[PDB]
Amino acid sequence: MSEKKQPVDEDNWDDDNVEDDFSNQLRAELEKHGYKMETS
Amino acid sequence: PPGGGEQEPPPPPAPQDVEMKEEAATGGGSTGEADGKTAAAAAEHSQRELDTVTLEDIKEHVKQLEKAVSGKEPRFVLRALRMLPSTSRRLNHYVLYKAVQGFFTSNNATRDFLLPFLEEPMDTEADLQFRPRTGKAASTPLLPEVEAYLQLLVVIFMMNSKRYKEAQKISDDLMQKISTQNRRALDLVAAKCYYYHARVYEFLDKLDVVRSFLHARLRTATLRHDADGQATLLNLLLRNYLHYSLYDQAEKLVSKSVFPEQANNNEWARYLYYTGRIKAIQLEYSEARRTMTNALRKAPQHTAVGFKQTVHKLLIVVELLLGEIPDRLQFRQPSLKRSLMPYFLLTQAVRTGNLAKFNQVLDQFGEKFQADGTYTLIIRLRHNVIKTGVRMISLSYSRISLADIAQKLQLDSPEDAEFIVAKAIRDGVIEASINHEKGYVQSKEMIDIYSTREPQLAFHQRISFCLDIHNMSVKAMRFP
Amino acid sequence: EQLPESAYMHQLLGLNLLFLLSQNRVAEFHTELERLPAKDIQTNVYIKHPVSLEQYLMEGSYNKVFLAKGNIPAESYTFFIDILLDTIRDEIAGCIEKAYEKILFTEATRILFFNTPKKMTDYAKKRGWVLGPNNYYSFASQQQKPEDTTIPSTELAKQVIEYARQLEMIV
Amino acid sequence: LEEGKAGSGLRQYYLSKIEELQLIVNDKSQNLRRLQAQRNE
Amino acid sequence: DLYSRYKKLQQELEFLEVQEEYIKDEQKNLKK
Amino acid sequence: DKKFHGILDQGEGVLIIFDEPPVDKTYEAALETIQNMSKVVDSLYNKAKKLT
Amino acid sequence: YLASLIRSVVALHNLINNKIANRDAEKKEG
Amino acid sequence: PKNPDLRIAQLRFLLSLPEHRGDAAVRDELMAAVRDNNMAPYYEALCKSLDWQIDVDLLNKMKKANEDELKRLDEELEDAEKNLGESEIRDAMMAKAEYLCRIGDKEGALTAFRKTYDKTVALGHRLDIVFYLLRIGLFYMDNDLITRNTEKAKSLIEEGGDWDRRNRLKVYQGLYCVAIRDFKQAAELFLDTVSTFTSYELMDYKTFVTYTVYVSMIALERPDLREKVIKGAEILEVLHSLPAVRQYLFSLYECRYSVFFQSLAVVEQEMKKDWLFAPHYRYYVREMRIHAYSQLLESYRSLTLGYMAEAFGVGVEFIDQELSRFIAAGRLHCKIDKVNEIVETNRPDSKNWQYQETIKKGDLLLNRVQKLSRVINM
Repeated sequence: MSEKKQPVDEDNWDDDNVEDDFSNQLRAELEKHGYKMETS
Repeated sequence: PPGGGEQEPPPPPAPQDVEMKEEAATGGGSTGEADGKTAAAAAEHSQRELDTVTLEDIKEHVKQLEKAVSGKEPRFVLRALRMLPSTSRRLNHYVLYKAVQGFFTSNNATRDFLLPFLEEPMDTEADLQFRPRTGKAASTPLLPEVEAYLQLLVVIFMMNSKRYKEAQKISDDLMQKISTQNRRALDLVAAKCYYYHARVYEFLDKLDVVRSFLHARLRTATLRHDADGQATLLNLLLRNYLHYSLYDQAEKLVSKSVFPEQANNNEWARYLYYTGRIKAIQLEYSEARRTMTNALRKAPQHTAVGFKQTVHKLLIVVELLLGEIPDRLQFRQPSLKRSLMPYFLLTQAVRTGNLAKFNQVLDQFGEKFQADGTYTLIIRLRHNVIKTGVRMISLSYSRISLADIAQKLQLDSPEDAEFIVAKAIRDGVIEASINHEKGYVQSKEMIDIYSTREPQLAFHQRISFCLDIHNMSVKAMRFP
Repeated sequence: EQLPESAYMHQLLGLNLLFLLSQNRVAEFHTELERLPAKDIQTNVYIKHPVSLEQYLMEGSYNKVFLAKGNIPAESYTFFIDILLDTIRDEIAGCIEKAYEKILFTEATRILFFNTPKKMTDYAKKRGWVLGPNNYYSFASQQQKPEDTTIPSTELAKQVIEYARQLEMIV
Repeated sequence: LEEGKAGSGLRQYYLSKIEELQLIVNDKSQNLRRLQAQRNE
Repeated sequence: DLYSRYKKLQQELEFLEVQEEYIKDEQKNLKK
Repeated sequence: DKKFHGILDQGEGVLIIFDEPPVDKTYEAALETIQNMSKVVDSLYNKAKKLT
Repeated sequence: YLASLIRSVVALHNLINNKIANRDAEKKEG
Repeated sequence: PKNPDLRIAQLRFLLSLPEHRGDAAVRDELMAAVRDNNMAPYYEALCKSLDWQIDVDLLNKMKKANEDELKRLDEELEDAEKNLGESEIRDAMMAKAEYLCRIGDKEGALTAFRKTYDKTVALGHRLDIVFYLLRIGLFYMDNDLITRNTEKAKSLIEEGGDWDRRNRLKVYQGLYCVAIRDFKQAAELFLDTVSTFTSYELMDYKTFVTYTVYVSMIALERPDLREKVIKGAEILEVLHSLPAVRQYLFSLYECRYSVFFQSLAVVEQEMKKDWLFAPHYRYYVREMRIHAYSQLLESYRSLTLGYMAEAFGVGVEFIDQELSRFIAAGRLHCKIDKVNEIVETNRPDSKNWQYQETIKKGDLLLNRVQKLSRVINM
């Protein structure tokens, strides 16, 4: 404005929530998905 | 030396053009606006005055120094002089100094020279009509002067400027009082100046007595004359009272009123931000979520700069305690992202059902939360993380074992497995029925009531809001 | 704010804080700690016990608090932790049901402590509720069985009354 | 006078507050009289 | 002087007060 | 193939048929909001032209 | 939903056309 | 006159994301930099890649020879504009002018485009200009100006009717729908299939086979999935050419759950290296999961996860947390009994999900119009 308080101090986002779920969980993932095969 | 020597002359006349005609056309226009119409107010040059103050506050302010245009501080504060027919000759004197600065070098007098200068409106004897024009001609050098921040010996001149402004305030309270109209143009200035009071007092000492003065002013506005002033005074109160314990929480309920009409526009919404943090301390989110969201949607268009981003920093806090939170990178700003990185990892681990993931973020990133004073949420948010985990596991599993559920949520023992669910049922978190023999926990999915109650409750907000859009459209449509 | 440091400054806030918690004041608790938020976490164990008590009150506890109620410095919190005792014990009875199908005898005796107290007999009165042999029951049933059938149809018509009124206010 | 010169400040404030309130009611009457001019058109 | 105008400024208050009833009634009959 | 509606069971060897045919009432609203997207988007051009 | 659908459209045509016909018509007169 | 620059966009995406490729990815890029005299495109890559050593005179004599080649046409126009004709001058300069801006940046192109838009009286060269906007829209990944001229070209095209350029645009909207996330519109616009065959602006046709088949496995339902590949003759041969891609289709219809990890493995490695899929690939991973889980859980009303270990080899807790997170997302509701190793279906989703889309989109829409409503005024 700049008056008063402030001088004192589809889209891809909806799916980017789920991507954030993929970031902290199960990586992507390829390698682990391929490593779980020979474990048992 | 030749290059810079020839680059010194061009700059100073650029302000000496615009800044000379700026408050002469705005102040001199508001001079005739103050004699009549005077409806409301309006005084549209008061809004133009907001634009002009913000105009110099980017470029060029007042000074410096600069050893060129620093003579404008005594220039405009001299020569009222005195009555309107005598002011023509003085308006010409303002232009004679242009030839003085064009022929010889410009004279710089500031700092200790400002003491008689600020007392020259009292020496001229007098303006004599417009206290706000003298308050503007005295403040306009003083307001950007705070940008020096030299802190040595000129801050007591800012105290002398509050004293001289208090003289102009005694003249503001005694004179007029019947269709004042000088007060309504001065309430913007009493606002800005009181915010500059707290600005200067933040660099030295908090103001305990100036709040006695401020509250004298505050309560004395009601009922005699309050237009736009008290809405700002309440925010002055709230601003340092939110930083300084205590009781100020329930102080707002006895102040309201509201206070209507909401002014100035966004200036009211930020008030909703201050009271949003306040009402968050009472842990009521439903009242807090609306006041937070309204703050952001009621504030256009920026820039600047970071406070509009900080109000959003605290916006999603109450929603994180709610348990229902949208992903916050839709509001992501290139200047904001870099600031909330640690904070963003916080909400990232909050929405998850892992408790250890959440306890790591407080350890590593608590150092940033110390500066924001946001630890008030970090104790009460744990309740929401456990409630989130149990909600997930409730809908995602038909029948769950209480002993085997503790390993995933690091619940660590069988006994609290019963406790979380006990309060979950008590708060209506889960409808499942639990049998204690081994024990086990079974859950059931009930519906069909569903769209009976929930959509009609929303419709009550939807339709009322749509007819309000109709009323607000009719209001602005009938003006022509 | 410049005064000689008081050795009691720490827990004297925790006496009124634990009493305030016995009164169940949610808004005053958090605004009490608003004076020194970073200092109460880093030091003052006397204040770190009530905030751990709040952490344990969102659990809730019940049992974790019973493990922390054995060891308190305290001091003078004896008079307050007795009030905290009773105000928790009635909450065992309130929060166990609704809604649990059944709970075995000695299993509830593990939370009531003692051996064969008369508090569980007084609970057999207060709750009522049921007293069964070597077991207990939430009958009947879970409880009162809300339907609610034609009861909500009255307010379902009523809400639409004023809703149509809002349509007529446009008009 | 204290009765008075400053008590007539509240007294005449009733004039300015009635004229301000009436300036709102007169804005509500002006914008509504445009209705009658238009409906008569 | 002071009390004179004090009693002079509620006149248009009441005049426009009945003017509200005026405009409100007239537009309703004008719709018919 | 959707030409047949129901559900089976491997353990008990039980096929169960269930059907709730009509989808029309939602199509009503869904195909509306989908177009109202471009409605609001089209309003941003006028709202941007009047302001600046 | 249809209600709120057209409510915004009414406000659309009314506010857009009127605010333009207000300030842009007054600026040429004075 | 596009693929030499389009593959440069391919190599810039190949260099940008992975920092582990320091050899074959810079070599082919310099191989295309020494030719066509690309000047401005490699500055942005010079900041990220190495600064050498020396470029300087090697590319300075080439940009000065490009400016002599530029000034010889700029010196040909005023001798050409002395004489006069219809388009014979202004059209002679624009083609090489957009090639001269092909050397660098957007400038000479953006001026040449608005220049020639007032020249051509037909859509022939107009849409060619549009194609230039699309190729540059891929290089600078700027979707602003490619959504406009396309909308304007569809009106001049269908006034009206076309063959080659129409089926071309059908692929273009597929490239934009795959750049962003649109699964149904991409496969719908990909219905032309082999009718566009090999094209320079359509780059490799063999890879077009793969791109068009990767979208058909999501938004296309199983009856319609085999309806496109089995009934469509033109698409049946191209899949027979590549046994790896064909494996995924016929294994998907075969319902075998052992191969899906191995087949999606290859699909995921190709998803990473290829561009535009970086944002969208992580959604695809779970997409195919729920698409296999659909046909899986629809067959039996009661199922045990120990049976799923046989098809998955061997999931125990893996699919436990997996399916749990699919349920929490409202994706294919199914009730699983924990520690009892039982899964239940249900779900008669035609009740709640029928009515749930209304509230999900309604809230976002009306919250948009709330902001627009408070904008006016102030």
